[PDB]
Amino acid sequence: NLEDHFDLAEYMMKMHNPMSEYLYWIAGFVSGLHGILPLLHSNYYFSGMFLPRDNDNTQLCDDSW
Amino acid sequence: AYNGGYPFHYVVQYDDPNYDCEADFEFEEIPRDEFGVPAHIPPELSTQIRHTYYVPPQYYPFLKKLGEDTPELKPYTDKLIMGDMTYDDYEEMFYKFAKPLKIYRSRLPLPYRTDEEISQEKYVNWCGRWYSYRQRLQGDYYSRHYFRDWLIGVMLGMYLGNLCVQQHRQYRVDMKLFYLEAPEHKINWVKPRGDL
Amino acid sequence: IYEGQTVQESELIPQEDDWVIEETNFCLGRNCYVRFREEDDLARRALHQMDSQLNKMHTRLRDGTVIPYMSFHPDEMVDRPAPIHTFSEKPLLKWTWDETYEEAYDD
Amino acid sequence: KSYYDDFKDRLKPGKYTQGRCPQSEGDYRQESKTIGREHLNDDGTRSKRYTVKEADALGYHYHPPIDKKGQVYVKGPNTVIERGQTWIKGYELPSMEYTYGPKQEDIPFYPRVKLNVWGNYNLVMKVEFLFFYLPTIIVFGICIPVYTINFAQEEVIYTTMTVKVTGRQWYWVYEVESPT
Amino acid sequence: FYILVNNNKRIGIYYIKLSIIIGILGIVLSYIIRVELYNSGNRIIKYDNVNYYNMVITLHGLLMIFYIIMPGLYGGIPLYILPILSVITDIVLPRINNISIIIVLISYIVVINSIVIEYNIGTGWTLYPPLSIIGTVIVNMILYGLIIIGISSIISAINFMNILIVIDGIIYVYIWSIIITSVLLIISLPILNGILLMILSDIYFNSIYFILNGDVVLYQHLFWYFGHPEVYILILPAFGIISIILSVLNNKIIFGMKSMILAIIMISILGSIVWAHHIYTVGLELDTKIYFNNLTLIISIPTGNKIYNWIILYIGSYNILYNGYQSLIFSIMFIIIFIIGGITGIIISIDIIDIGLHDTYYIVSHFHYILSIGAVISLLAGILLLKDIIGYYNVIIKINKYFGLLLFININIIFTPQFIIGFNVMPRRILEYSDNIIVWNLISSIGSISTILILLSIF
Amino acid sequence: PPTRLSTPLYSEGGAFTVNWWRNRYGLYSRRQTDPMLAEFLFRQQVKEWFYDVPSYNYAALVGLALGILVAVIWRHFLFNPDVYVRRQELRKMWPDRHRQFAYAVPYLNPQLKNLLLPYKNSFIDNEPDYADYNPVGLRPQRVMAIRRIPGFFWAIPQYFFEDPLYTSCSTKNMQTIYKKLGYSEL
Amino acid sequence: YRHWHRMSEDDWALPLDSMPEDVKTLMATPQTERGFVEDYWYNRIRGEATLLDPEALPSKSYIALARDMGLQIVDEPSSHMMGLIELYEYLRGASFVGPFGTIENPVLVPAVGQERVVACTGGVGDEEHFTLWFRCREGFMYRCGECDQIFMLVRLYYEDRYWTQTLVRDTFMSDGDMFDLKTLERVHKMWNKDEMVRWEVGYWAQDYVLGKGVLPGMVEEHTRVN
Ligand SMILES: CCCCCCCCCCCCCCCCCC(=O)OC[C@H](COP(=O)([O-])OCC(O)COP(=O)([O-])OC[C@@H](COC(=O)CCCCCCCCCCCCCCCCC)OC(=O)CCCCCCCCCCCCCCCCC)OC(=O)CCCCCCCCCCCCCCCCC
Ligand SMILES: CCCCCCCCCCCCCCCCCC(=O)OC[C@H](COP(=O)([O-])OCC(O)COP(=O)([O-])OC[C@@H](COC(=O)CCCCCCCCCCCCCCCCC)OC(=O)CCCCCCCCCCCCCCCCC)OC(=O)CCCCCCCCCCCCCCCCC
Ligand SMILES: CCCCCCCCCCCCCCCCCC(=O)OC[C@H](COP(=O)([O-])OCC(O)COP(=O)([O-])OC[C@@H](COC(=O)CCCCCCCCCCCCCCCCC)OC(=O)CCCCCCCCCCCCCCCCC)OC(=O)CCCCCCCCCCCCCCCCC
Ligand code: HEA
Ligand code: HEA
Ligand SMILES: CCCCCCCC/C=C/CCCCCCCC(=O)OC[C@H](COP(=O)(O)OCCN)OC(=O)CCCCCCC/C=C/CCCCCCCC
Ligand SMILES: CCCCCCCC/C=C\CCCCCCCC(=O)OC[C@H](COP(=O)(O)OCCN)OC(=O)CCCCCCC/C=C/CCCCCCCC
Ligand SMILES: CCCCCCCC/C=C\CCCCCCCC(=O)OC[C@H](COP(=O)(O)OCCN)OC(=O)CCCCCCC/C=C/CCCCCCCC
Ligand SMILES: CCCCCCCC/C=C\CCCCCCCC(=O)O[C@H](COC(=O)CCCCCCC/C=C/CCCCCCCC)COP(=O)(O)OCCN
Ligand SMILES: [O-][O-]
Ligand SMILES: [Cu+2]
Ligand SMILES: [K+]
Ligand SMILES: [Zn+2]
Repeated sequence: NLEDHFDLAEYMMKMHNPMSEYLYWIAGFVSGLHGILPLLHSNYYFSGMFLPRDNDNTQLCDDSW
Repeated sequence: AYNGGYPFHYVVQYDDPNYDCEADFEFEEIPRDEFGVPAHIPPELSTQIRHTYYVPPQYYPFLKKLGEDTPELKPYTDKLIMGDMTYDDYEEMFYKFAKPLKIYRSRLPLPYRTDEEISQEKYVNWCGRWYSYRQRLQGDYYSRHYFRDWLIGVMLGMYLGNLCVQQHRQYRVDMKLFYLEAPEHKINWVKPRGDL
Repeated sequence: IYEGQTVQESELIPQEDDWVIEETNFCLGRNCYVRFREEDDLARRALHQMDSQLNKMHTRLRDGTVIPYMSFHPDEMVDRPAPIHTFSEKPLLKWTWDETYEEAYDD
Repeated sequence: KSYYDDFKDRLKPGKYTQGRCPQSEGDYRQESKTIGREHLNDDGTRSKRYTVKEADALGYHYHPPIDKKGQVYVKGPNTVIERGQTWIKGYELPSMEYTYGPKQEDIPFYPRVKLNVWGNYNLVMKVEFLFFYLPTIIVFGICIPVYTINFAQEEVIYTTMTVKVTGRQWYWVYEVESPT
Repeated sequence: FYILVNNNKRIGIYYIKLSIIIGILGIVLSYIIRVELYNSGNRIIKYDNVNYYNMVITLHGLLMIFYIIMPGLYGGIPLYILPILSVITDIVLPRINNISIIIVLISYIVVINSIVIEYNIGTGWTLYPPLSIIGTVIVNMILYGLIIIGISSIISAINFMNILIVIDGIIYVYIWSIIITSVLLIISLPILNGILLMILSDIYFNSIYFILNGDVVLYQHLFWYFGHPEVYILILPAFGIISIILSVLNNKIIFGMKSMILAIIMISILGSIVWAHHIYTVGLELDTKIYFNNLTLIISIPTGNKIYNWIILYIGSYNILYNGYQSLIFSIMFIIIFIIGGITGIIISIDIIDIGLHDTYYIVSHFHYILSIGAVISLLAGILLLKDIIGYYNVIIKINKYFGLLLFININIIFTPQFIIGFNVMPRRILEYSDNIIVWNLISSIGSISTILILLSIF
Repeated sequence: PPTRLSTPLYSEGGAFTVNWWRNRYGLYSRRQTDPMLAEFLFRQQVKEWFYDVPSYNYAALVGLALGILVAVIWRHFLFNPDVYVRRQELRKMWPDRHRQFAYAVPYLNPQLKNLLLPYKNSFIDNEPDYADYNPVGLRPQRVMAIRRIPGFFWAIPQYFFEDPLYTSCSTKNMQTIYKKLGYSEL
Repeated sequence: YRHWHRMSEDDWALPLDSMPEDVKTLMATPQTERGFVEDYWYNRIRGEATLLDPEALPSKSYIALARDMGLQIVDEPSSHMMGLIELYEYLRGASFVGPFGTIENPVLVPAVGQERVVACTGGVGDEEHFTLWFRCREGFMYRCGECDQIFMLVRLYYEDRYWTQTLVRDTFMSDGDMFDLKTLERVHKMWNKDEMVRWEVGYWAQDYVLGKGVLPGMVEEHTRVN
């Protein structure tokens, strides 16, 4: 059939449902979260803070904020 | 000369009409070959024995007719009539009269070209030759030009490289004077800190 | 190394004094993204795509012969985008030699 | 000139985002009921039944195409007989304006030219030779310095003092000979 | 269907799609590093959570090599065009091709799941024992991923080697690059599997290979015996792509085709016997060091021939053709970038120079110029060349001079300072550093944040 | 390279020749299905690979690299004291391995080390002969070279007698300076 | 051809169990209406009936003899079609090497469809250039842009069908006088008598003509257990 000639015919003929693209981008977004979420979780687990304040592990001036 | 001499397909004969090599599990029947040689006569002996094809004599007039209409075929037909045709003789006859198929270019439809276009064939060939002539000459011209230009990069690289040679040259001179003359070099100066 | 086809002097002699190299344009034309019609369904858009293939185009010379789209590699010979089944008939790589046999000729 | 204005009419701006109305207004997920379109959805995409649930490669809707005589329909060429010869007229693709849109006029001229090839075999062979051995000479120039510096590292020296260093997680331990 | 498809061209797309998805996690991990290295003192990682940083660098290295670049260059483009470059219709082993991509995905899911569930610790992408064998279960999970990835790599290598049987045309330079890469995998992978099993034995079976009286340096030999062929397995497919792009986009026959083919073959032979330049600082014998140093320099000879052959492909091309296409720019950029990376490789091949530059950011910059710029740009260039054949759209990358210029400027900002930092000196795999290295680290960090912003412009 | 199959190809006798290559080239080939086609494909490969001038350069390189590779492997087994293949010495404690110790000193003094060590002064600027003297005698006493290493060492003069500061930076002069202060013995 | 596998047992002969049971209609079916199995047995029954009648062979012309055995007399049209079929089959797994193509003698590129991918490698020796691939479509005389070699596409097409061995036979072979079942019976009695069956195809064929299971031993021959 003519519809079956091209692989991924709907996408190549520009008729595909946009949800397919959204899932691909969402999948990539979820992959990225695997680096950020465990960072926050691990920081809180060992320190009790999600993120440090810059240079908070060093001596700071009295007025430092 | 293939498969160690074992043919892929060959005929086997059995003396008992109701014999089945898959159903029966008896141990007395001896299978025969296509020529009828019993299996317990080894091939190195049976292949030496001369086997010839015997057709019923009623076929002789027909075999005679084939030889006369095609004289090149007569010697093989005579062997068959006289019972002197072996399998090899039959094979020689078979392949001797096999001919290849013929393709006729005059029967091929041609792509459409007008009469005026057909008269310009020499011109287009003439243009093609000049393109090749121009192509071949330009290759020599370009090869000389660009490979020569590469020398500029070599000279440019040598000059810029020589700048760092001079810097290194001056650096070694400076280092030789550090321990001898430089006031930056100090002795009896650093004292141990001690454990905190 | 390859340096073009060899040419003999006699092959360069023209049959007329006004012959000059033909000025035929080998720019296939102006193109862009293939623009489909909203009315065409999936099947008819496939036909539209198959009719926009640059590798099916050629330039017709003055003698009726055509110089086609050509590429160094066969990657440019399949329909764009590549279909599921590309080379149904095996592409033929034509070699040339000087050998000949009598059966091909007739006197 | 502006070539976009030539085919502006063909390009009518769209109404819905991504080309579909909300599924409530029109259910594009259902298979089309139009005769001859049972393999397509309403929006024109192939239906899951045709491609997945009842795919022919899995044994559904078995229908051998080849006929008894081992033949399949083949469309013949456009044949013409003229000047005592049977000719075939090739199919020319439609104008690129129809498929792409721009009007095929004022095309820049690009002449026929044969392949750009490097000539002068004798000169070219020397260049290839240099490409190989100029890097080789550089390598040879480095080799001798490399041997010398390696030998300097492993030279046997008349040391008079030993310091033992042990690496531990995560600190360094030093052992030295105490003077008598 | 979507998962059951055996079409090689579809599977090639899946390899490219999966590499991009995994690329995001790799980019995230890379972004975490440069943010932390912006200045001395903790910025986004607690001092009490330094273990996480070690995991970030370990995964960044592993994911980018085995899950991103290798599938992209050895699985994605080859599965799409290799059967087309050959006159054959489809890949020889269709079912094996399907399982290979599925295997890659499952191993990725195992790795990322281990981040979420296991305690986060790191030992580097090289997994040197004894540190690797005294760690927690996350190290066990990472080993399973590598072994599983090894299965996909070897079966894919078997698939490409079978093309020699069925190829109905000429073996083009690109086909040679894939074939020789397959040969390297076949000879190097089994050695890797053997040593990885020994790591598991110590971790999980109470083996004592990596305790006193057992030479830990034994691991380094077997690992790097696969390690260096791996870097050559990554780059060789990139060389094949560059050869096609330069010839096609310039309408020039590839010059010295046989010299190119022999150069690829020579590199593989040399690349299999020079692994110990990764082990200069361990204290090898004098004669051993001289041998590896001498043979390592020889690898430049065949690699140099390819560079020059590429240059003459671009020289003399017609001026009328537009030269601003992204694929052409990337191909040309590769020559400029690769030379930088290779030259720095020759500098660190001299073992006495390497004594100062081992385990420093000079080595980081060395392999980033080759991989993060060169290999990525080659993969980008190949995908761009095949845009019409592949048929993807909804991006502005084909003619985008801003993207090429900004990418080139900013990636150079990231990694040029790292050469300078190497002499300063800053060790690798380090979170904190002395205050006097901040300026150069700050400049590279500004480069990293800038590059990520540029990627958003393609859409 | 002939272009007609009628003209034979010259072949020598031995294990790597045209005849030897023809016999084995088509063993695994599905394309060489008849004499005419087989010869055409054979000559096509021979013309493309063996008549390519630049290809011979790579043949030289593989030979050199393999020759070095085999020699270094063989040398380690034959001469390296630390490499054991026989088991007599491994069945004894370290102090009793007299036969193995015989390899130590000769393996410590290869010819090339003696030749190239004196050229350390092409790299070190101050006290290039700091380690030349060793009274123990396991190695020869080193004497600094009189010329720079050939090649890329344009930074230093061609011969060290052209350098006005070379003698002042020698270990002997520095030892004189520091001894005069009582700073150190060396 | 080299790319074909081993000959099967069927490539030599078919089992008698494949003989159509309605022999009377089989011998009356026109050739264009006979399937592969029906055509095989029509030729074997009719061919062996004439060959097993020695007394009539010498008086039978080659045209009649060829017709009885089902062999097609060769003519320029049929020879042309068959020749191009074999060339197409050979090129499936063989190299494509031949003389340089010119306008007078274009390179012939057989194809079933309207298009086939071809590569030009130029002439011999120095004239050989890098492969230049192009799509050879019907109805155009293609000219290589580098060496000026001329290519042309030849289509194996005929009346909505592509050339095949069976198609050639049907188009050109003409059915002769209808086969007479009396000849089958006459030859059957010649070689099959008193439990000796030296003409077994005729023995089965005659049994089917008489119905099925009429001749001695045929009921036992047709009874099977599975
Ligand atoms: C490196 C980056 C930069 C790169 C730059 C360079 C790039 C150069 C270009 C490269 C191009 C390469 C070649 C491309 C070829 C494309 C071919 C193609 O399109 O094929 C057609 C193919 C399919 O089209 P089709 O043929 O129409 O398919 C029809 C379907 O088969 C059938 O239709 P259907 O509707 O029936 O579909 C079924 C559908 C059914 O759909 C639905 O039912 C959808 C329902 C809606 C769901 C939406 C998601 C909801 C999420 C909720 C999250 C909540 C979070 C709450 C948080 C709370 C916190 C407090 O789905 C399913 O049933 C299964 C879905 C499974 C997959 C999706 C998984 C998502 C992630 C899951 C994560 C799970 C995490 C768990 C972790 C737990 C750990 C313990 O297209 C796609 O799949 C989309 C591809 C899109 C990209 C195309 C290329 C464009 C160019 C590149 C753009 C840039 C991309 C950058 C990367 C992404 C960044 C983020
Ligand atoms: C002696 C003892 C005996 C004991 C007996 C005990 C027996 C025990 C049994 C054990 C075995 C159980 C399993 C049996 C499997 C059977 C297979 C079979 O025959 O299937 C036929 C069956 C045919 O289906 P059907 O019934 O005809 O209906 C199919 C549909 O009608 C339409 O057909 P379709 O095929 O087109 O539809 C399928 C597809 C259609 O939907 C789509 O494709 C959606 C459109 C695409 C959107 C873009 C996706 C992204 C781009 C991916 C590019 C690379 C793709 C590579 C190829 C696909 C790989 C899956 O949707 C899906 O199935 C999901 C697709 C998922 C794609 C994943 C791509 C990468 C995701 C990256 C995630 C990043 C975030 C990280 C965090 C999360 C990590 C998990 O196969 C399928 O189609 C379904 C397969 C479902 C099973 C998949 C299992 C996956 C497991 C993964 C590991 C999870 C472990 C860790 C969990 C962690 C969670 C966080
Ligand atoms: C004292 C001891 C003395 C011992 C004496 C021992 C004597 C032994 C005699 C051996 C004679 C061999 C005869 C057969 C020749 C080859 C013919 C052939 O293959 O027919 C095609 C045949 C297909 O038949 P076809 O239809 O005729 O093919 C048409 C073409 O495809 C269509 O292509 P085309 O027409 O366009 O082009 C034709 C040709 C185009 O190619 C050629 O003509 C290549 C010609 C040169 C080949 C090399 C010859 C040796 C050169 C001297 C080396 C000396 C080193 C000395 C070191 C000493 C150190 C101490 O194509 C091929 O050859 C395709 C196959 C190439 C496979 C290459 C695999 C990688 C190996 C490395 C490459 C060679 C580098 C040599 C050194 C380079 C630096 C100087 O191929 C196959 O059947 C494919 C099977 C694939 C199996 C793969 C899996 C095997 C297991 C792998 C294990 C790991 C291997 C590790 C390798 C490491 C490499 C670095
Ligand atoms: C694709 C990836 C890739 C590629 C191609 C290379 C190629 C090379 N690499 Fe690299 N390398 C890595 C990836 C790569 N490397 C990685 C990832 C590491 C670190 C691993 C880790 O520790 O985690 C590493 C580490 C590494 C080290 C240090 C190992 C250590 O101690 O930690 C060295 C040392 O010599 C080295 C050398 C080389 C050389 C000599 C080449 C050669 O192939 C380069 C040759 C190219 C040229 C020289 C330029 C082109 C030629 C010319 C312009 C003309 C000729 C030039 C001369 C004669 C100088 N590499
Ligand atoms: C392919 C491999 C790869 C790639 C792309 C990168 C990319 C980058 N890497 Fe690197 N890196 C490694 C492999 C890679 N890296 C390895 C192996 C190590 C050693 C690990 C160890 O220490 O053990 C390392 C180490 C490493 C360190 C040292 C960690 C430490 O020692 O503390 C740092 C620090 O900044 C760093 C930074 C970066 C940055 C900023 C980028 C990038 O941001 C540069 C610019 C790139 C982009 C902006 C993204 C472009 C898009 C893609 C790359 C995906 C494209 C996908 C397709 C085309 C399908 N990397
Ligand atoms: C305290 C200070 C906090 C400051 C926070 C500042 C945040 C700054 C963020 C800057 C980065 C922004 C990134 C934007 C990414 C855009 C991605 C994108 O375009 O996706 C495209 C993609 C595909 O779309 P099209 O290609 O158009 O498809 C149609 C057919 N072509 O779109 C989608 O898939 C849409 C959905 C994608 C997921 C986006 C949302 C993900 C979830 C985010 C959660 C954020 C939580 C924040 C909590 C904060 C609490 C304080
Ligand atoms: C301590 C454990 C260490 C890890 C152990 C992992 C398992 C062992 C290594 C992987 C096993 C598989 C190796 C590859 C086998 C050969 C593949 C190949 O090319 O064969 C082709 C041929 C199929 O060809 P088609 O695609 O059908 O072609 C059709 C057209 N003619 O392959 C097969 O038949 C393969 C059949 C089995 C599947 C093998 C591939 C998938 C991977 C299997 C992994 C098994 C894991 C077992 C782990 C156990 C650990 C104790
Ligand atoms: C690995 C250990 C395996 C033990 C096997 C025992 C069976 C022995 C027979 C088979 C193995 C071959 C070795 C036989 C050796 C016989 C003579 C002997 O005993 O030699 C011992 C001697 C050293 O022993 P020691 O005296 O203790 O050490 C002194 C200081 N190094 O051993 C050797 O030198 C020989 C060992 C190596 C033999 C193999 C060849 C070496 C060169 C390999 C080159 C590889 C590169 C490629 C070559 C290409 C060639 C075409
Ligand atoms: C039926 C088929 C059988 C095939 C079997 C194949 C076996 C080999 C497979 C590959 C593994 C090689 C063995 C591993 C060798 C490691 C040696 C090593 O690490 O030793 C170095 C020293 O080694 C060297 O000097 C380096 C030599 C390089 C050895 C390379 C061998 C393998 C090469 C394979 C390359 C691919 C094949 C090429 C074939 C020919 C190409 C033309 C360590 O030295 P030190 O730590 O200082 O200790 C010295 C004394 N204390
Ligand atoms: O590894 O270079
Ligand atoms: Cu390396
Ligand atoms: K920090
Ligand atoms: Zn040509």
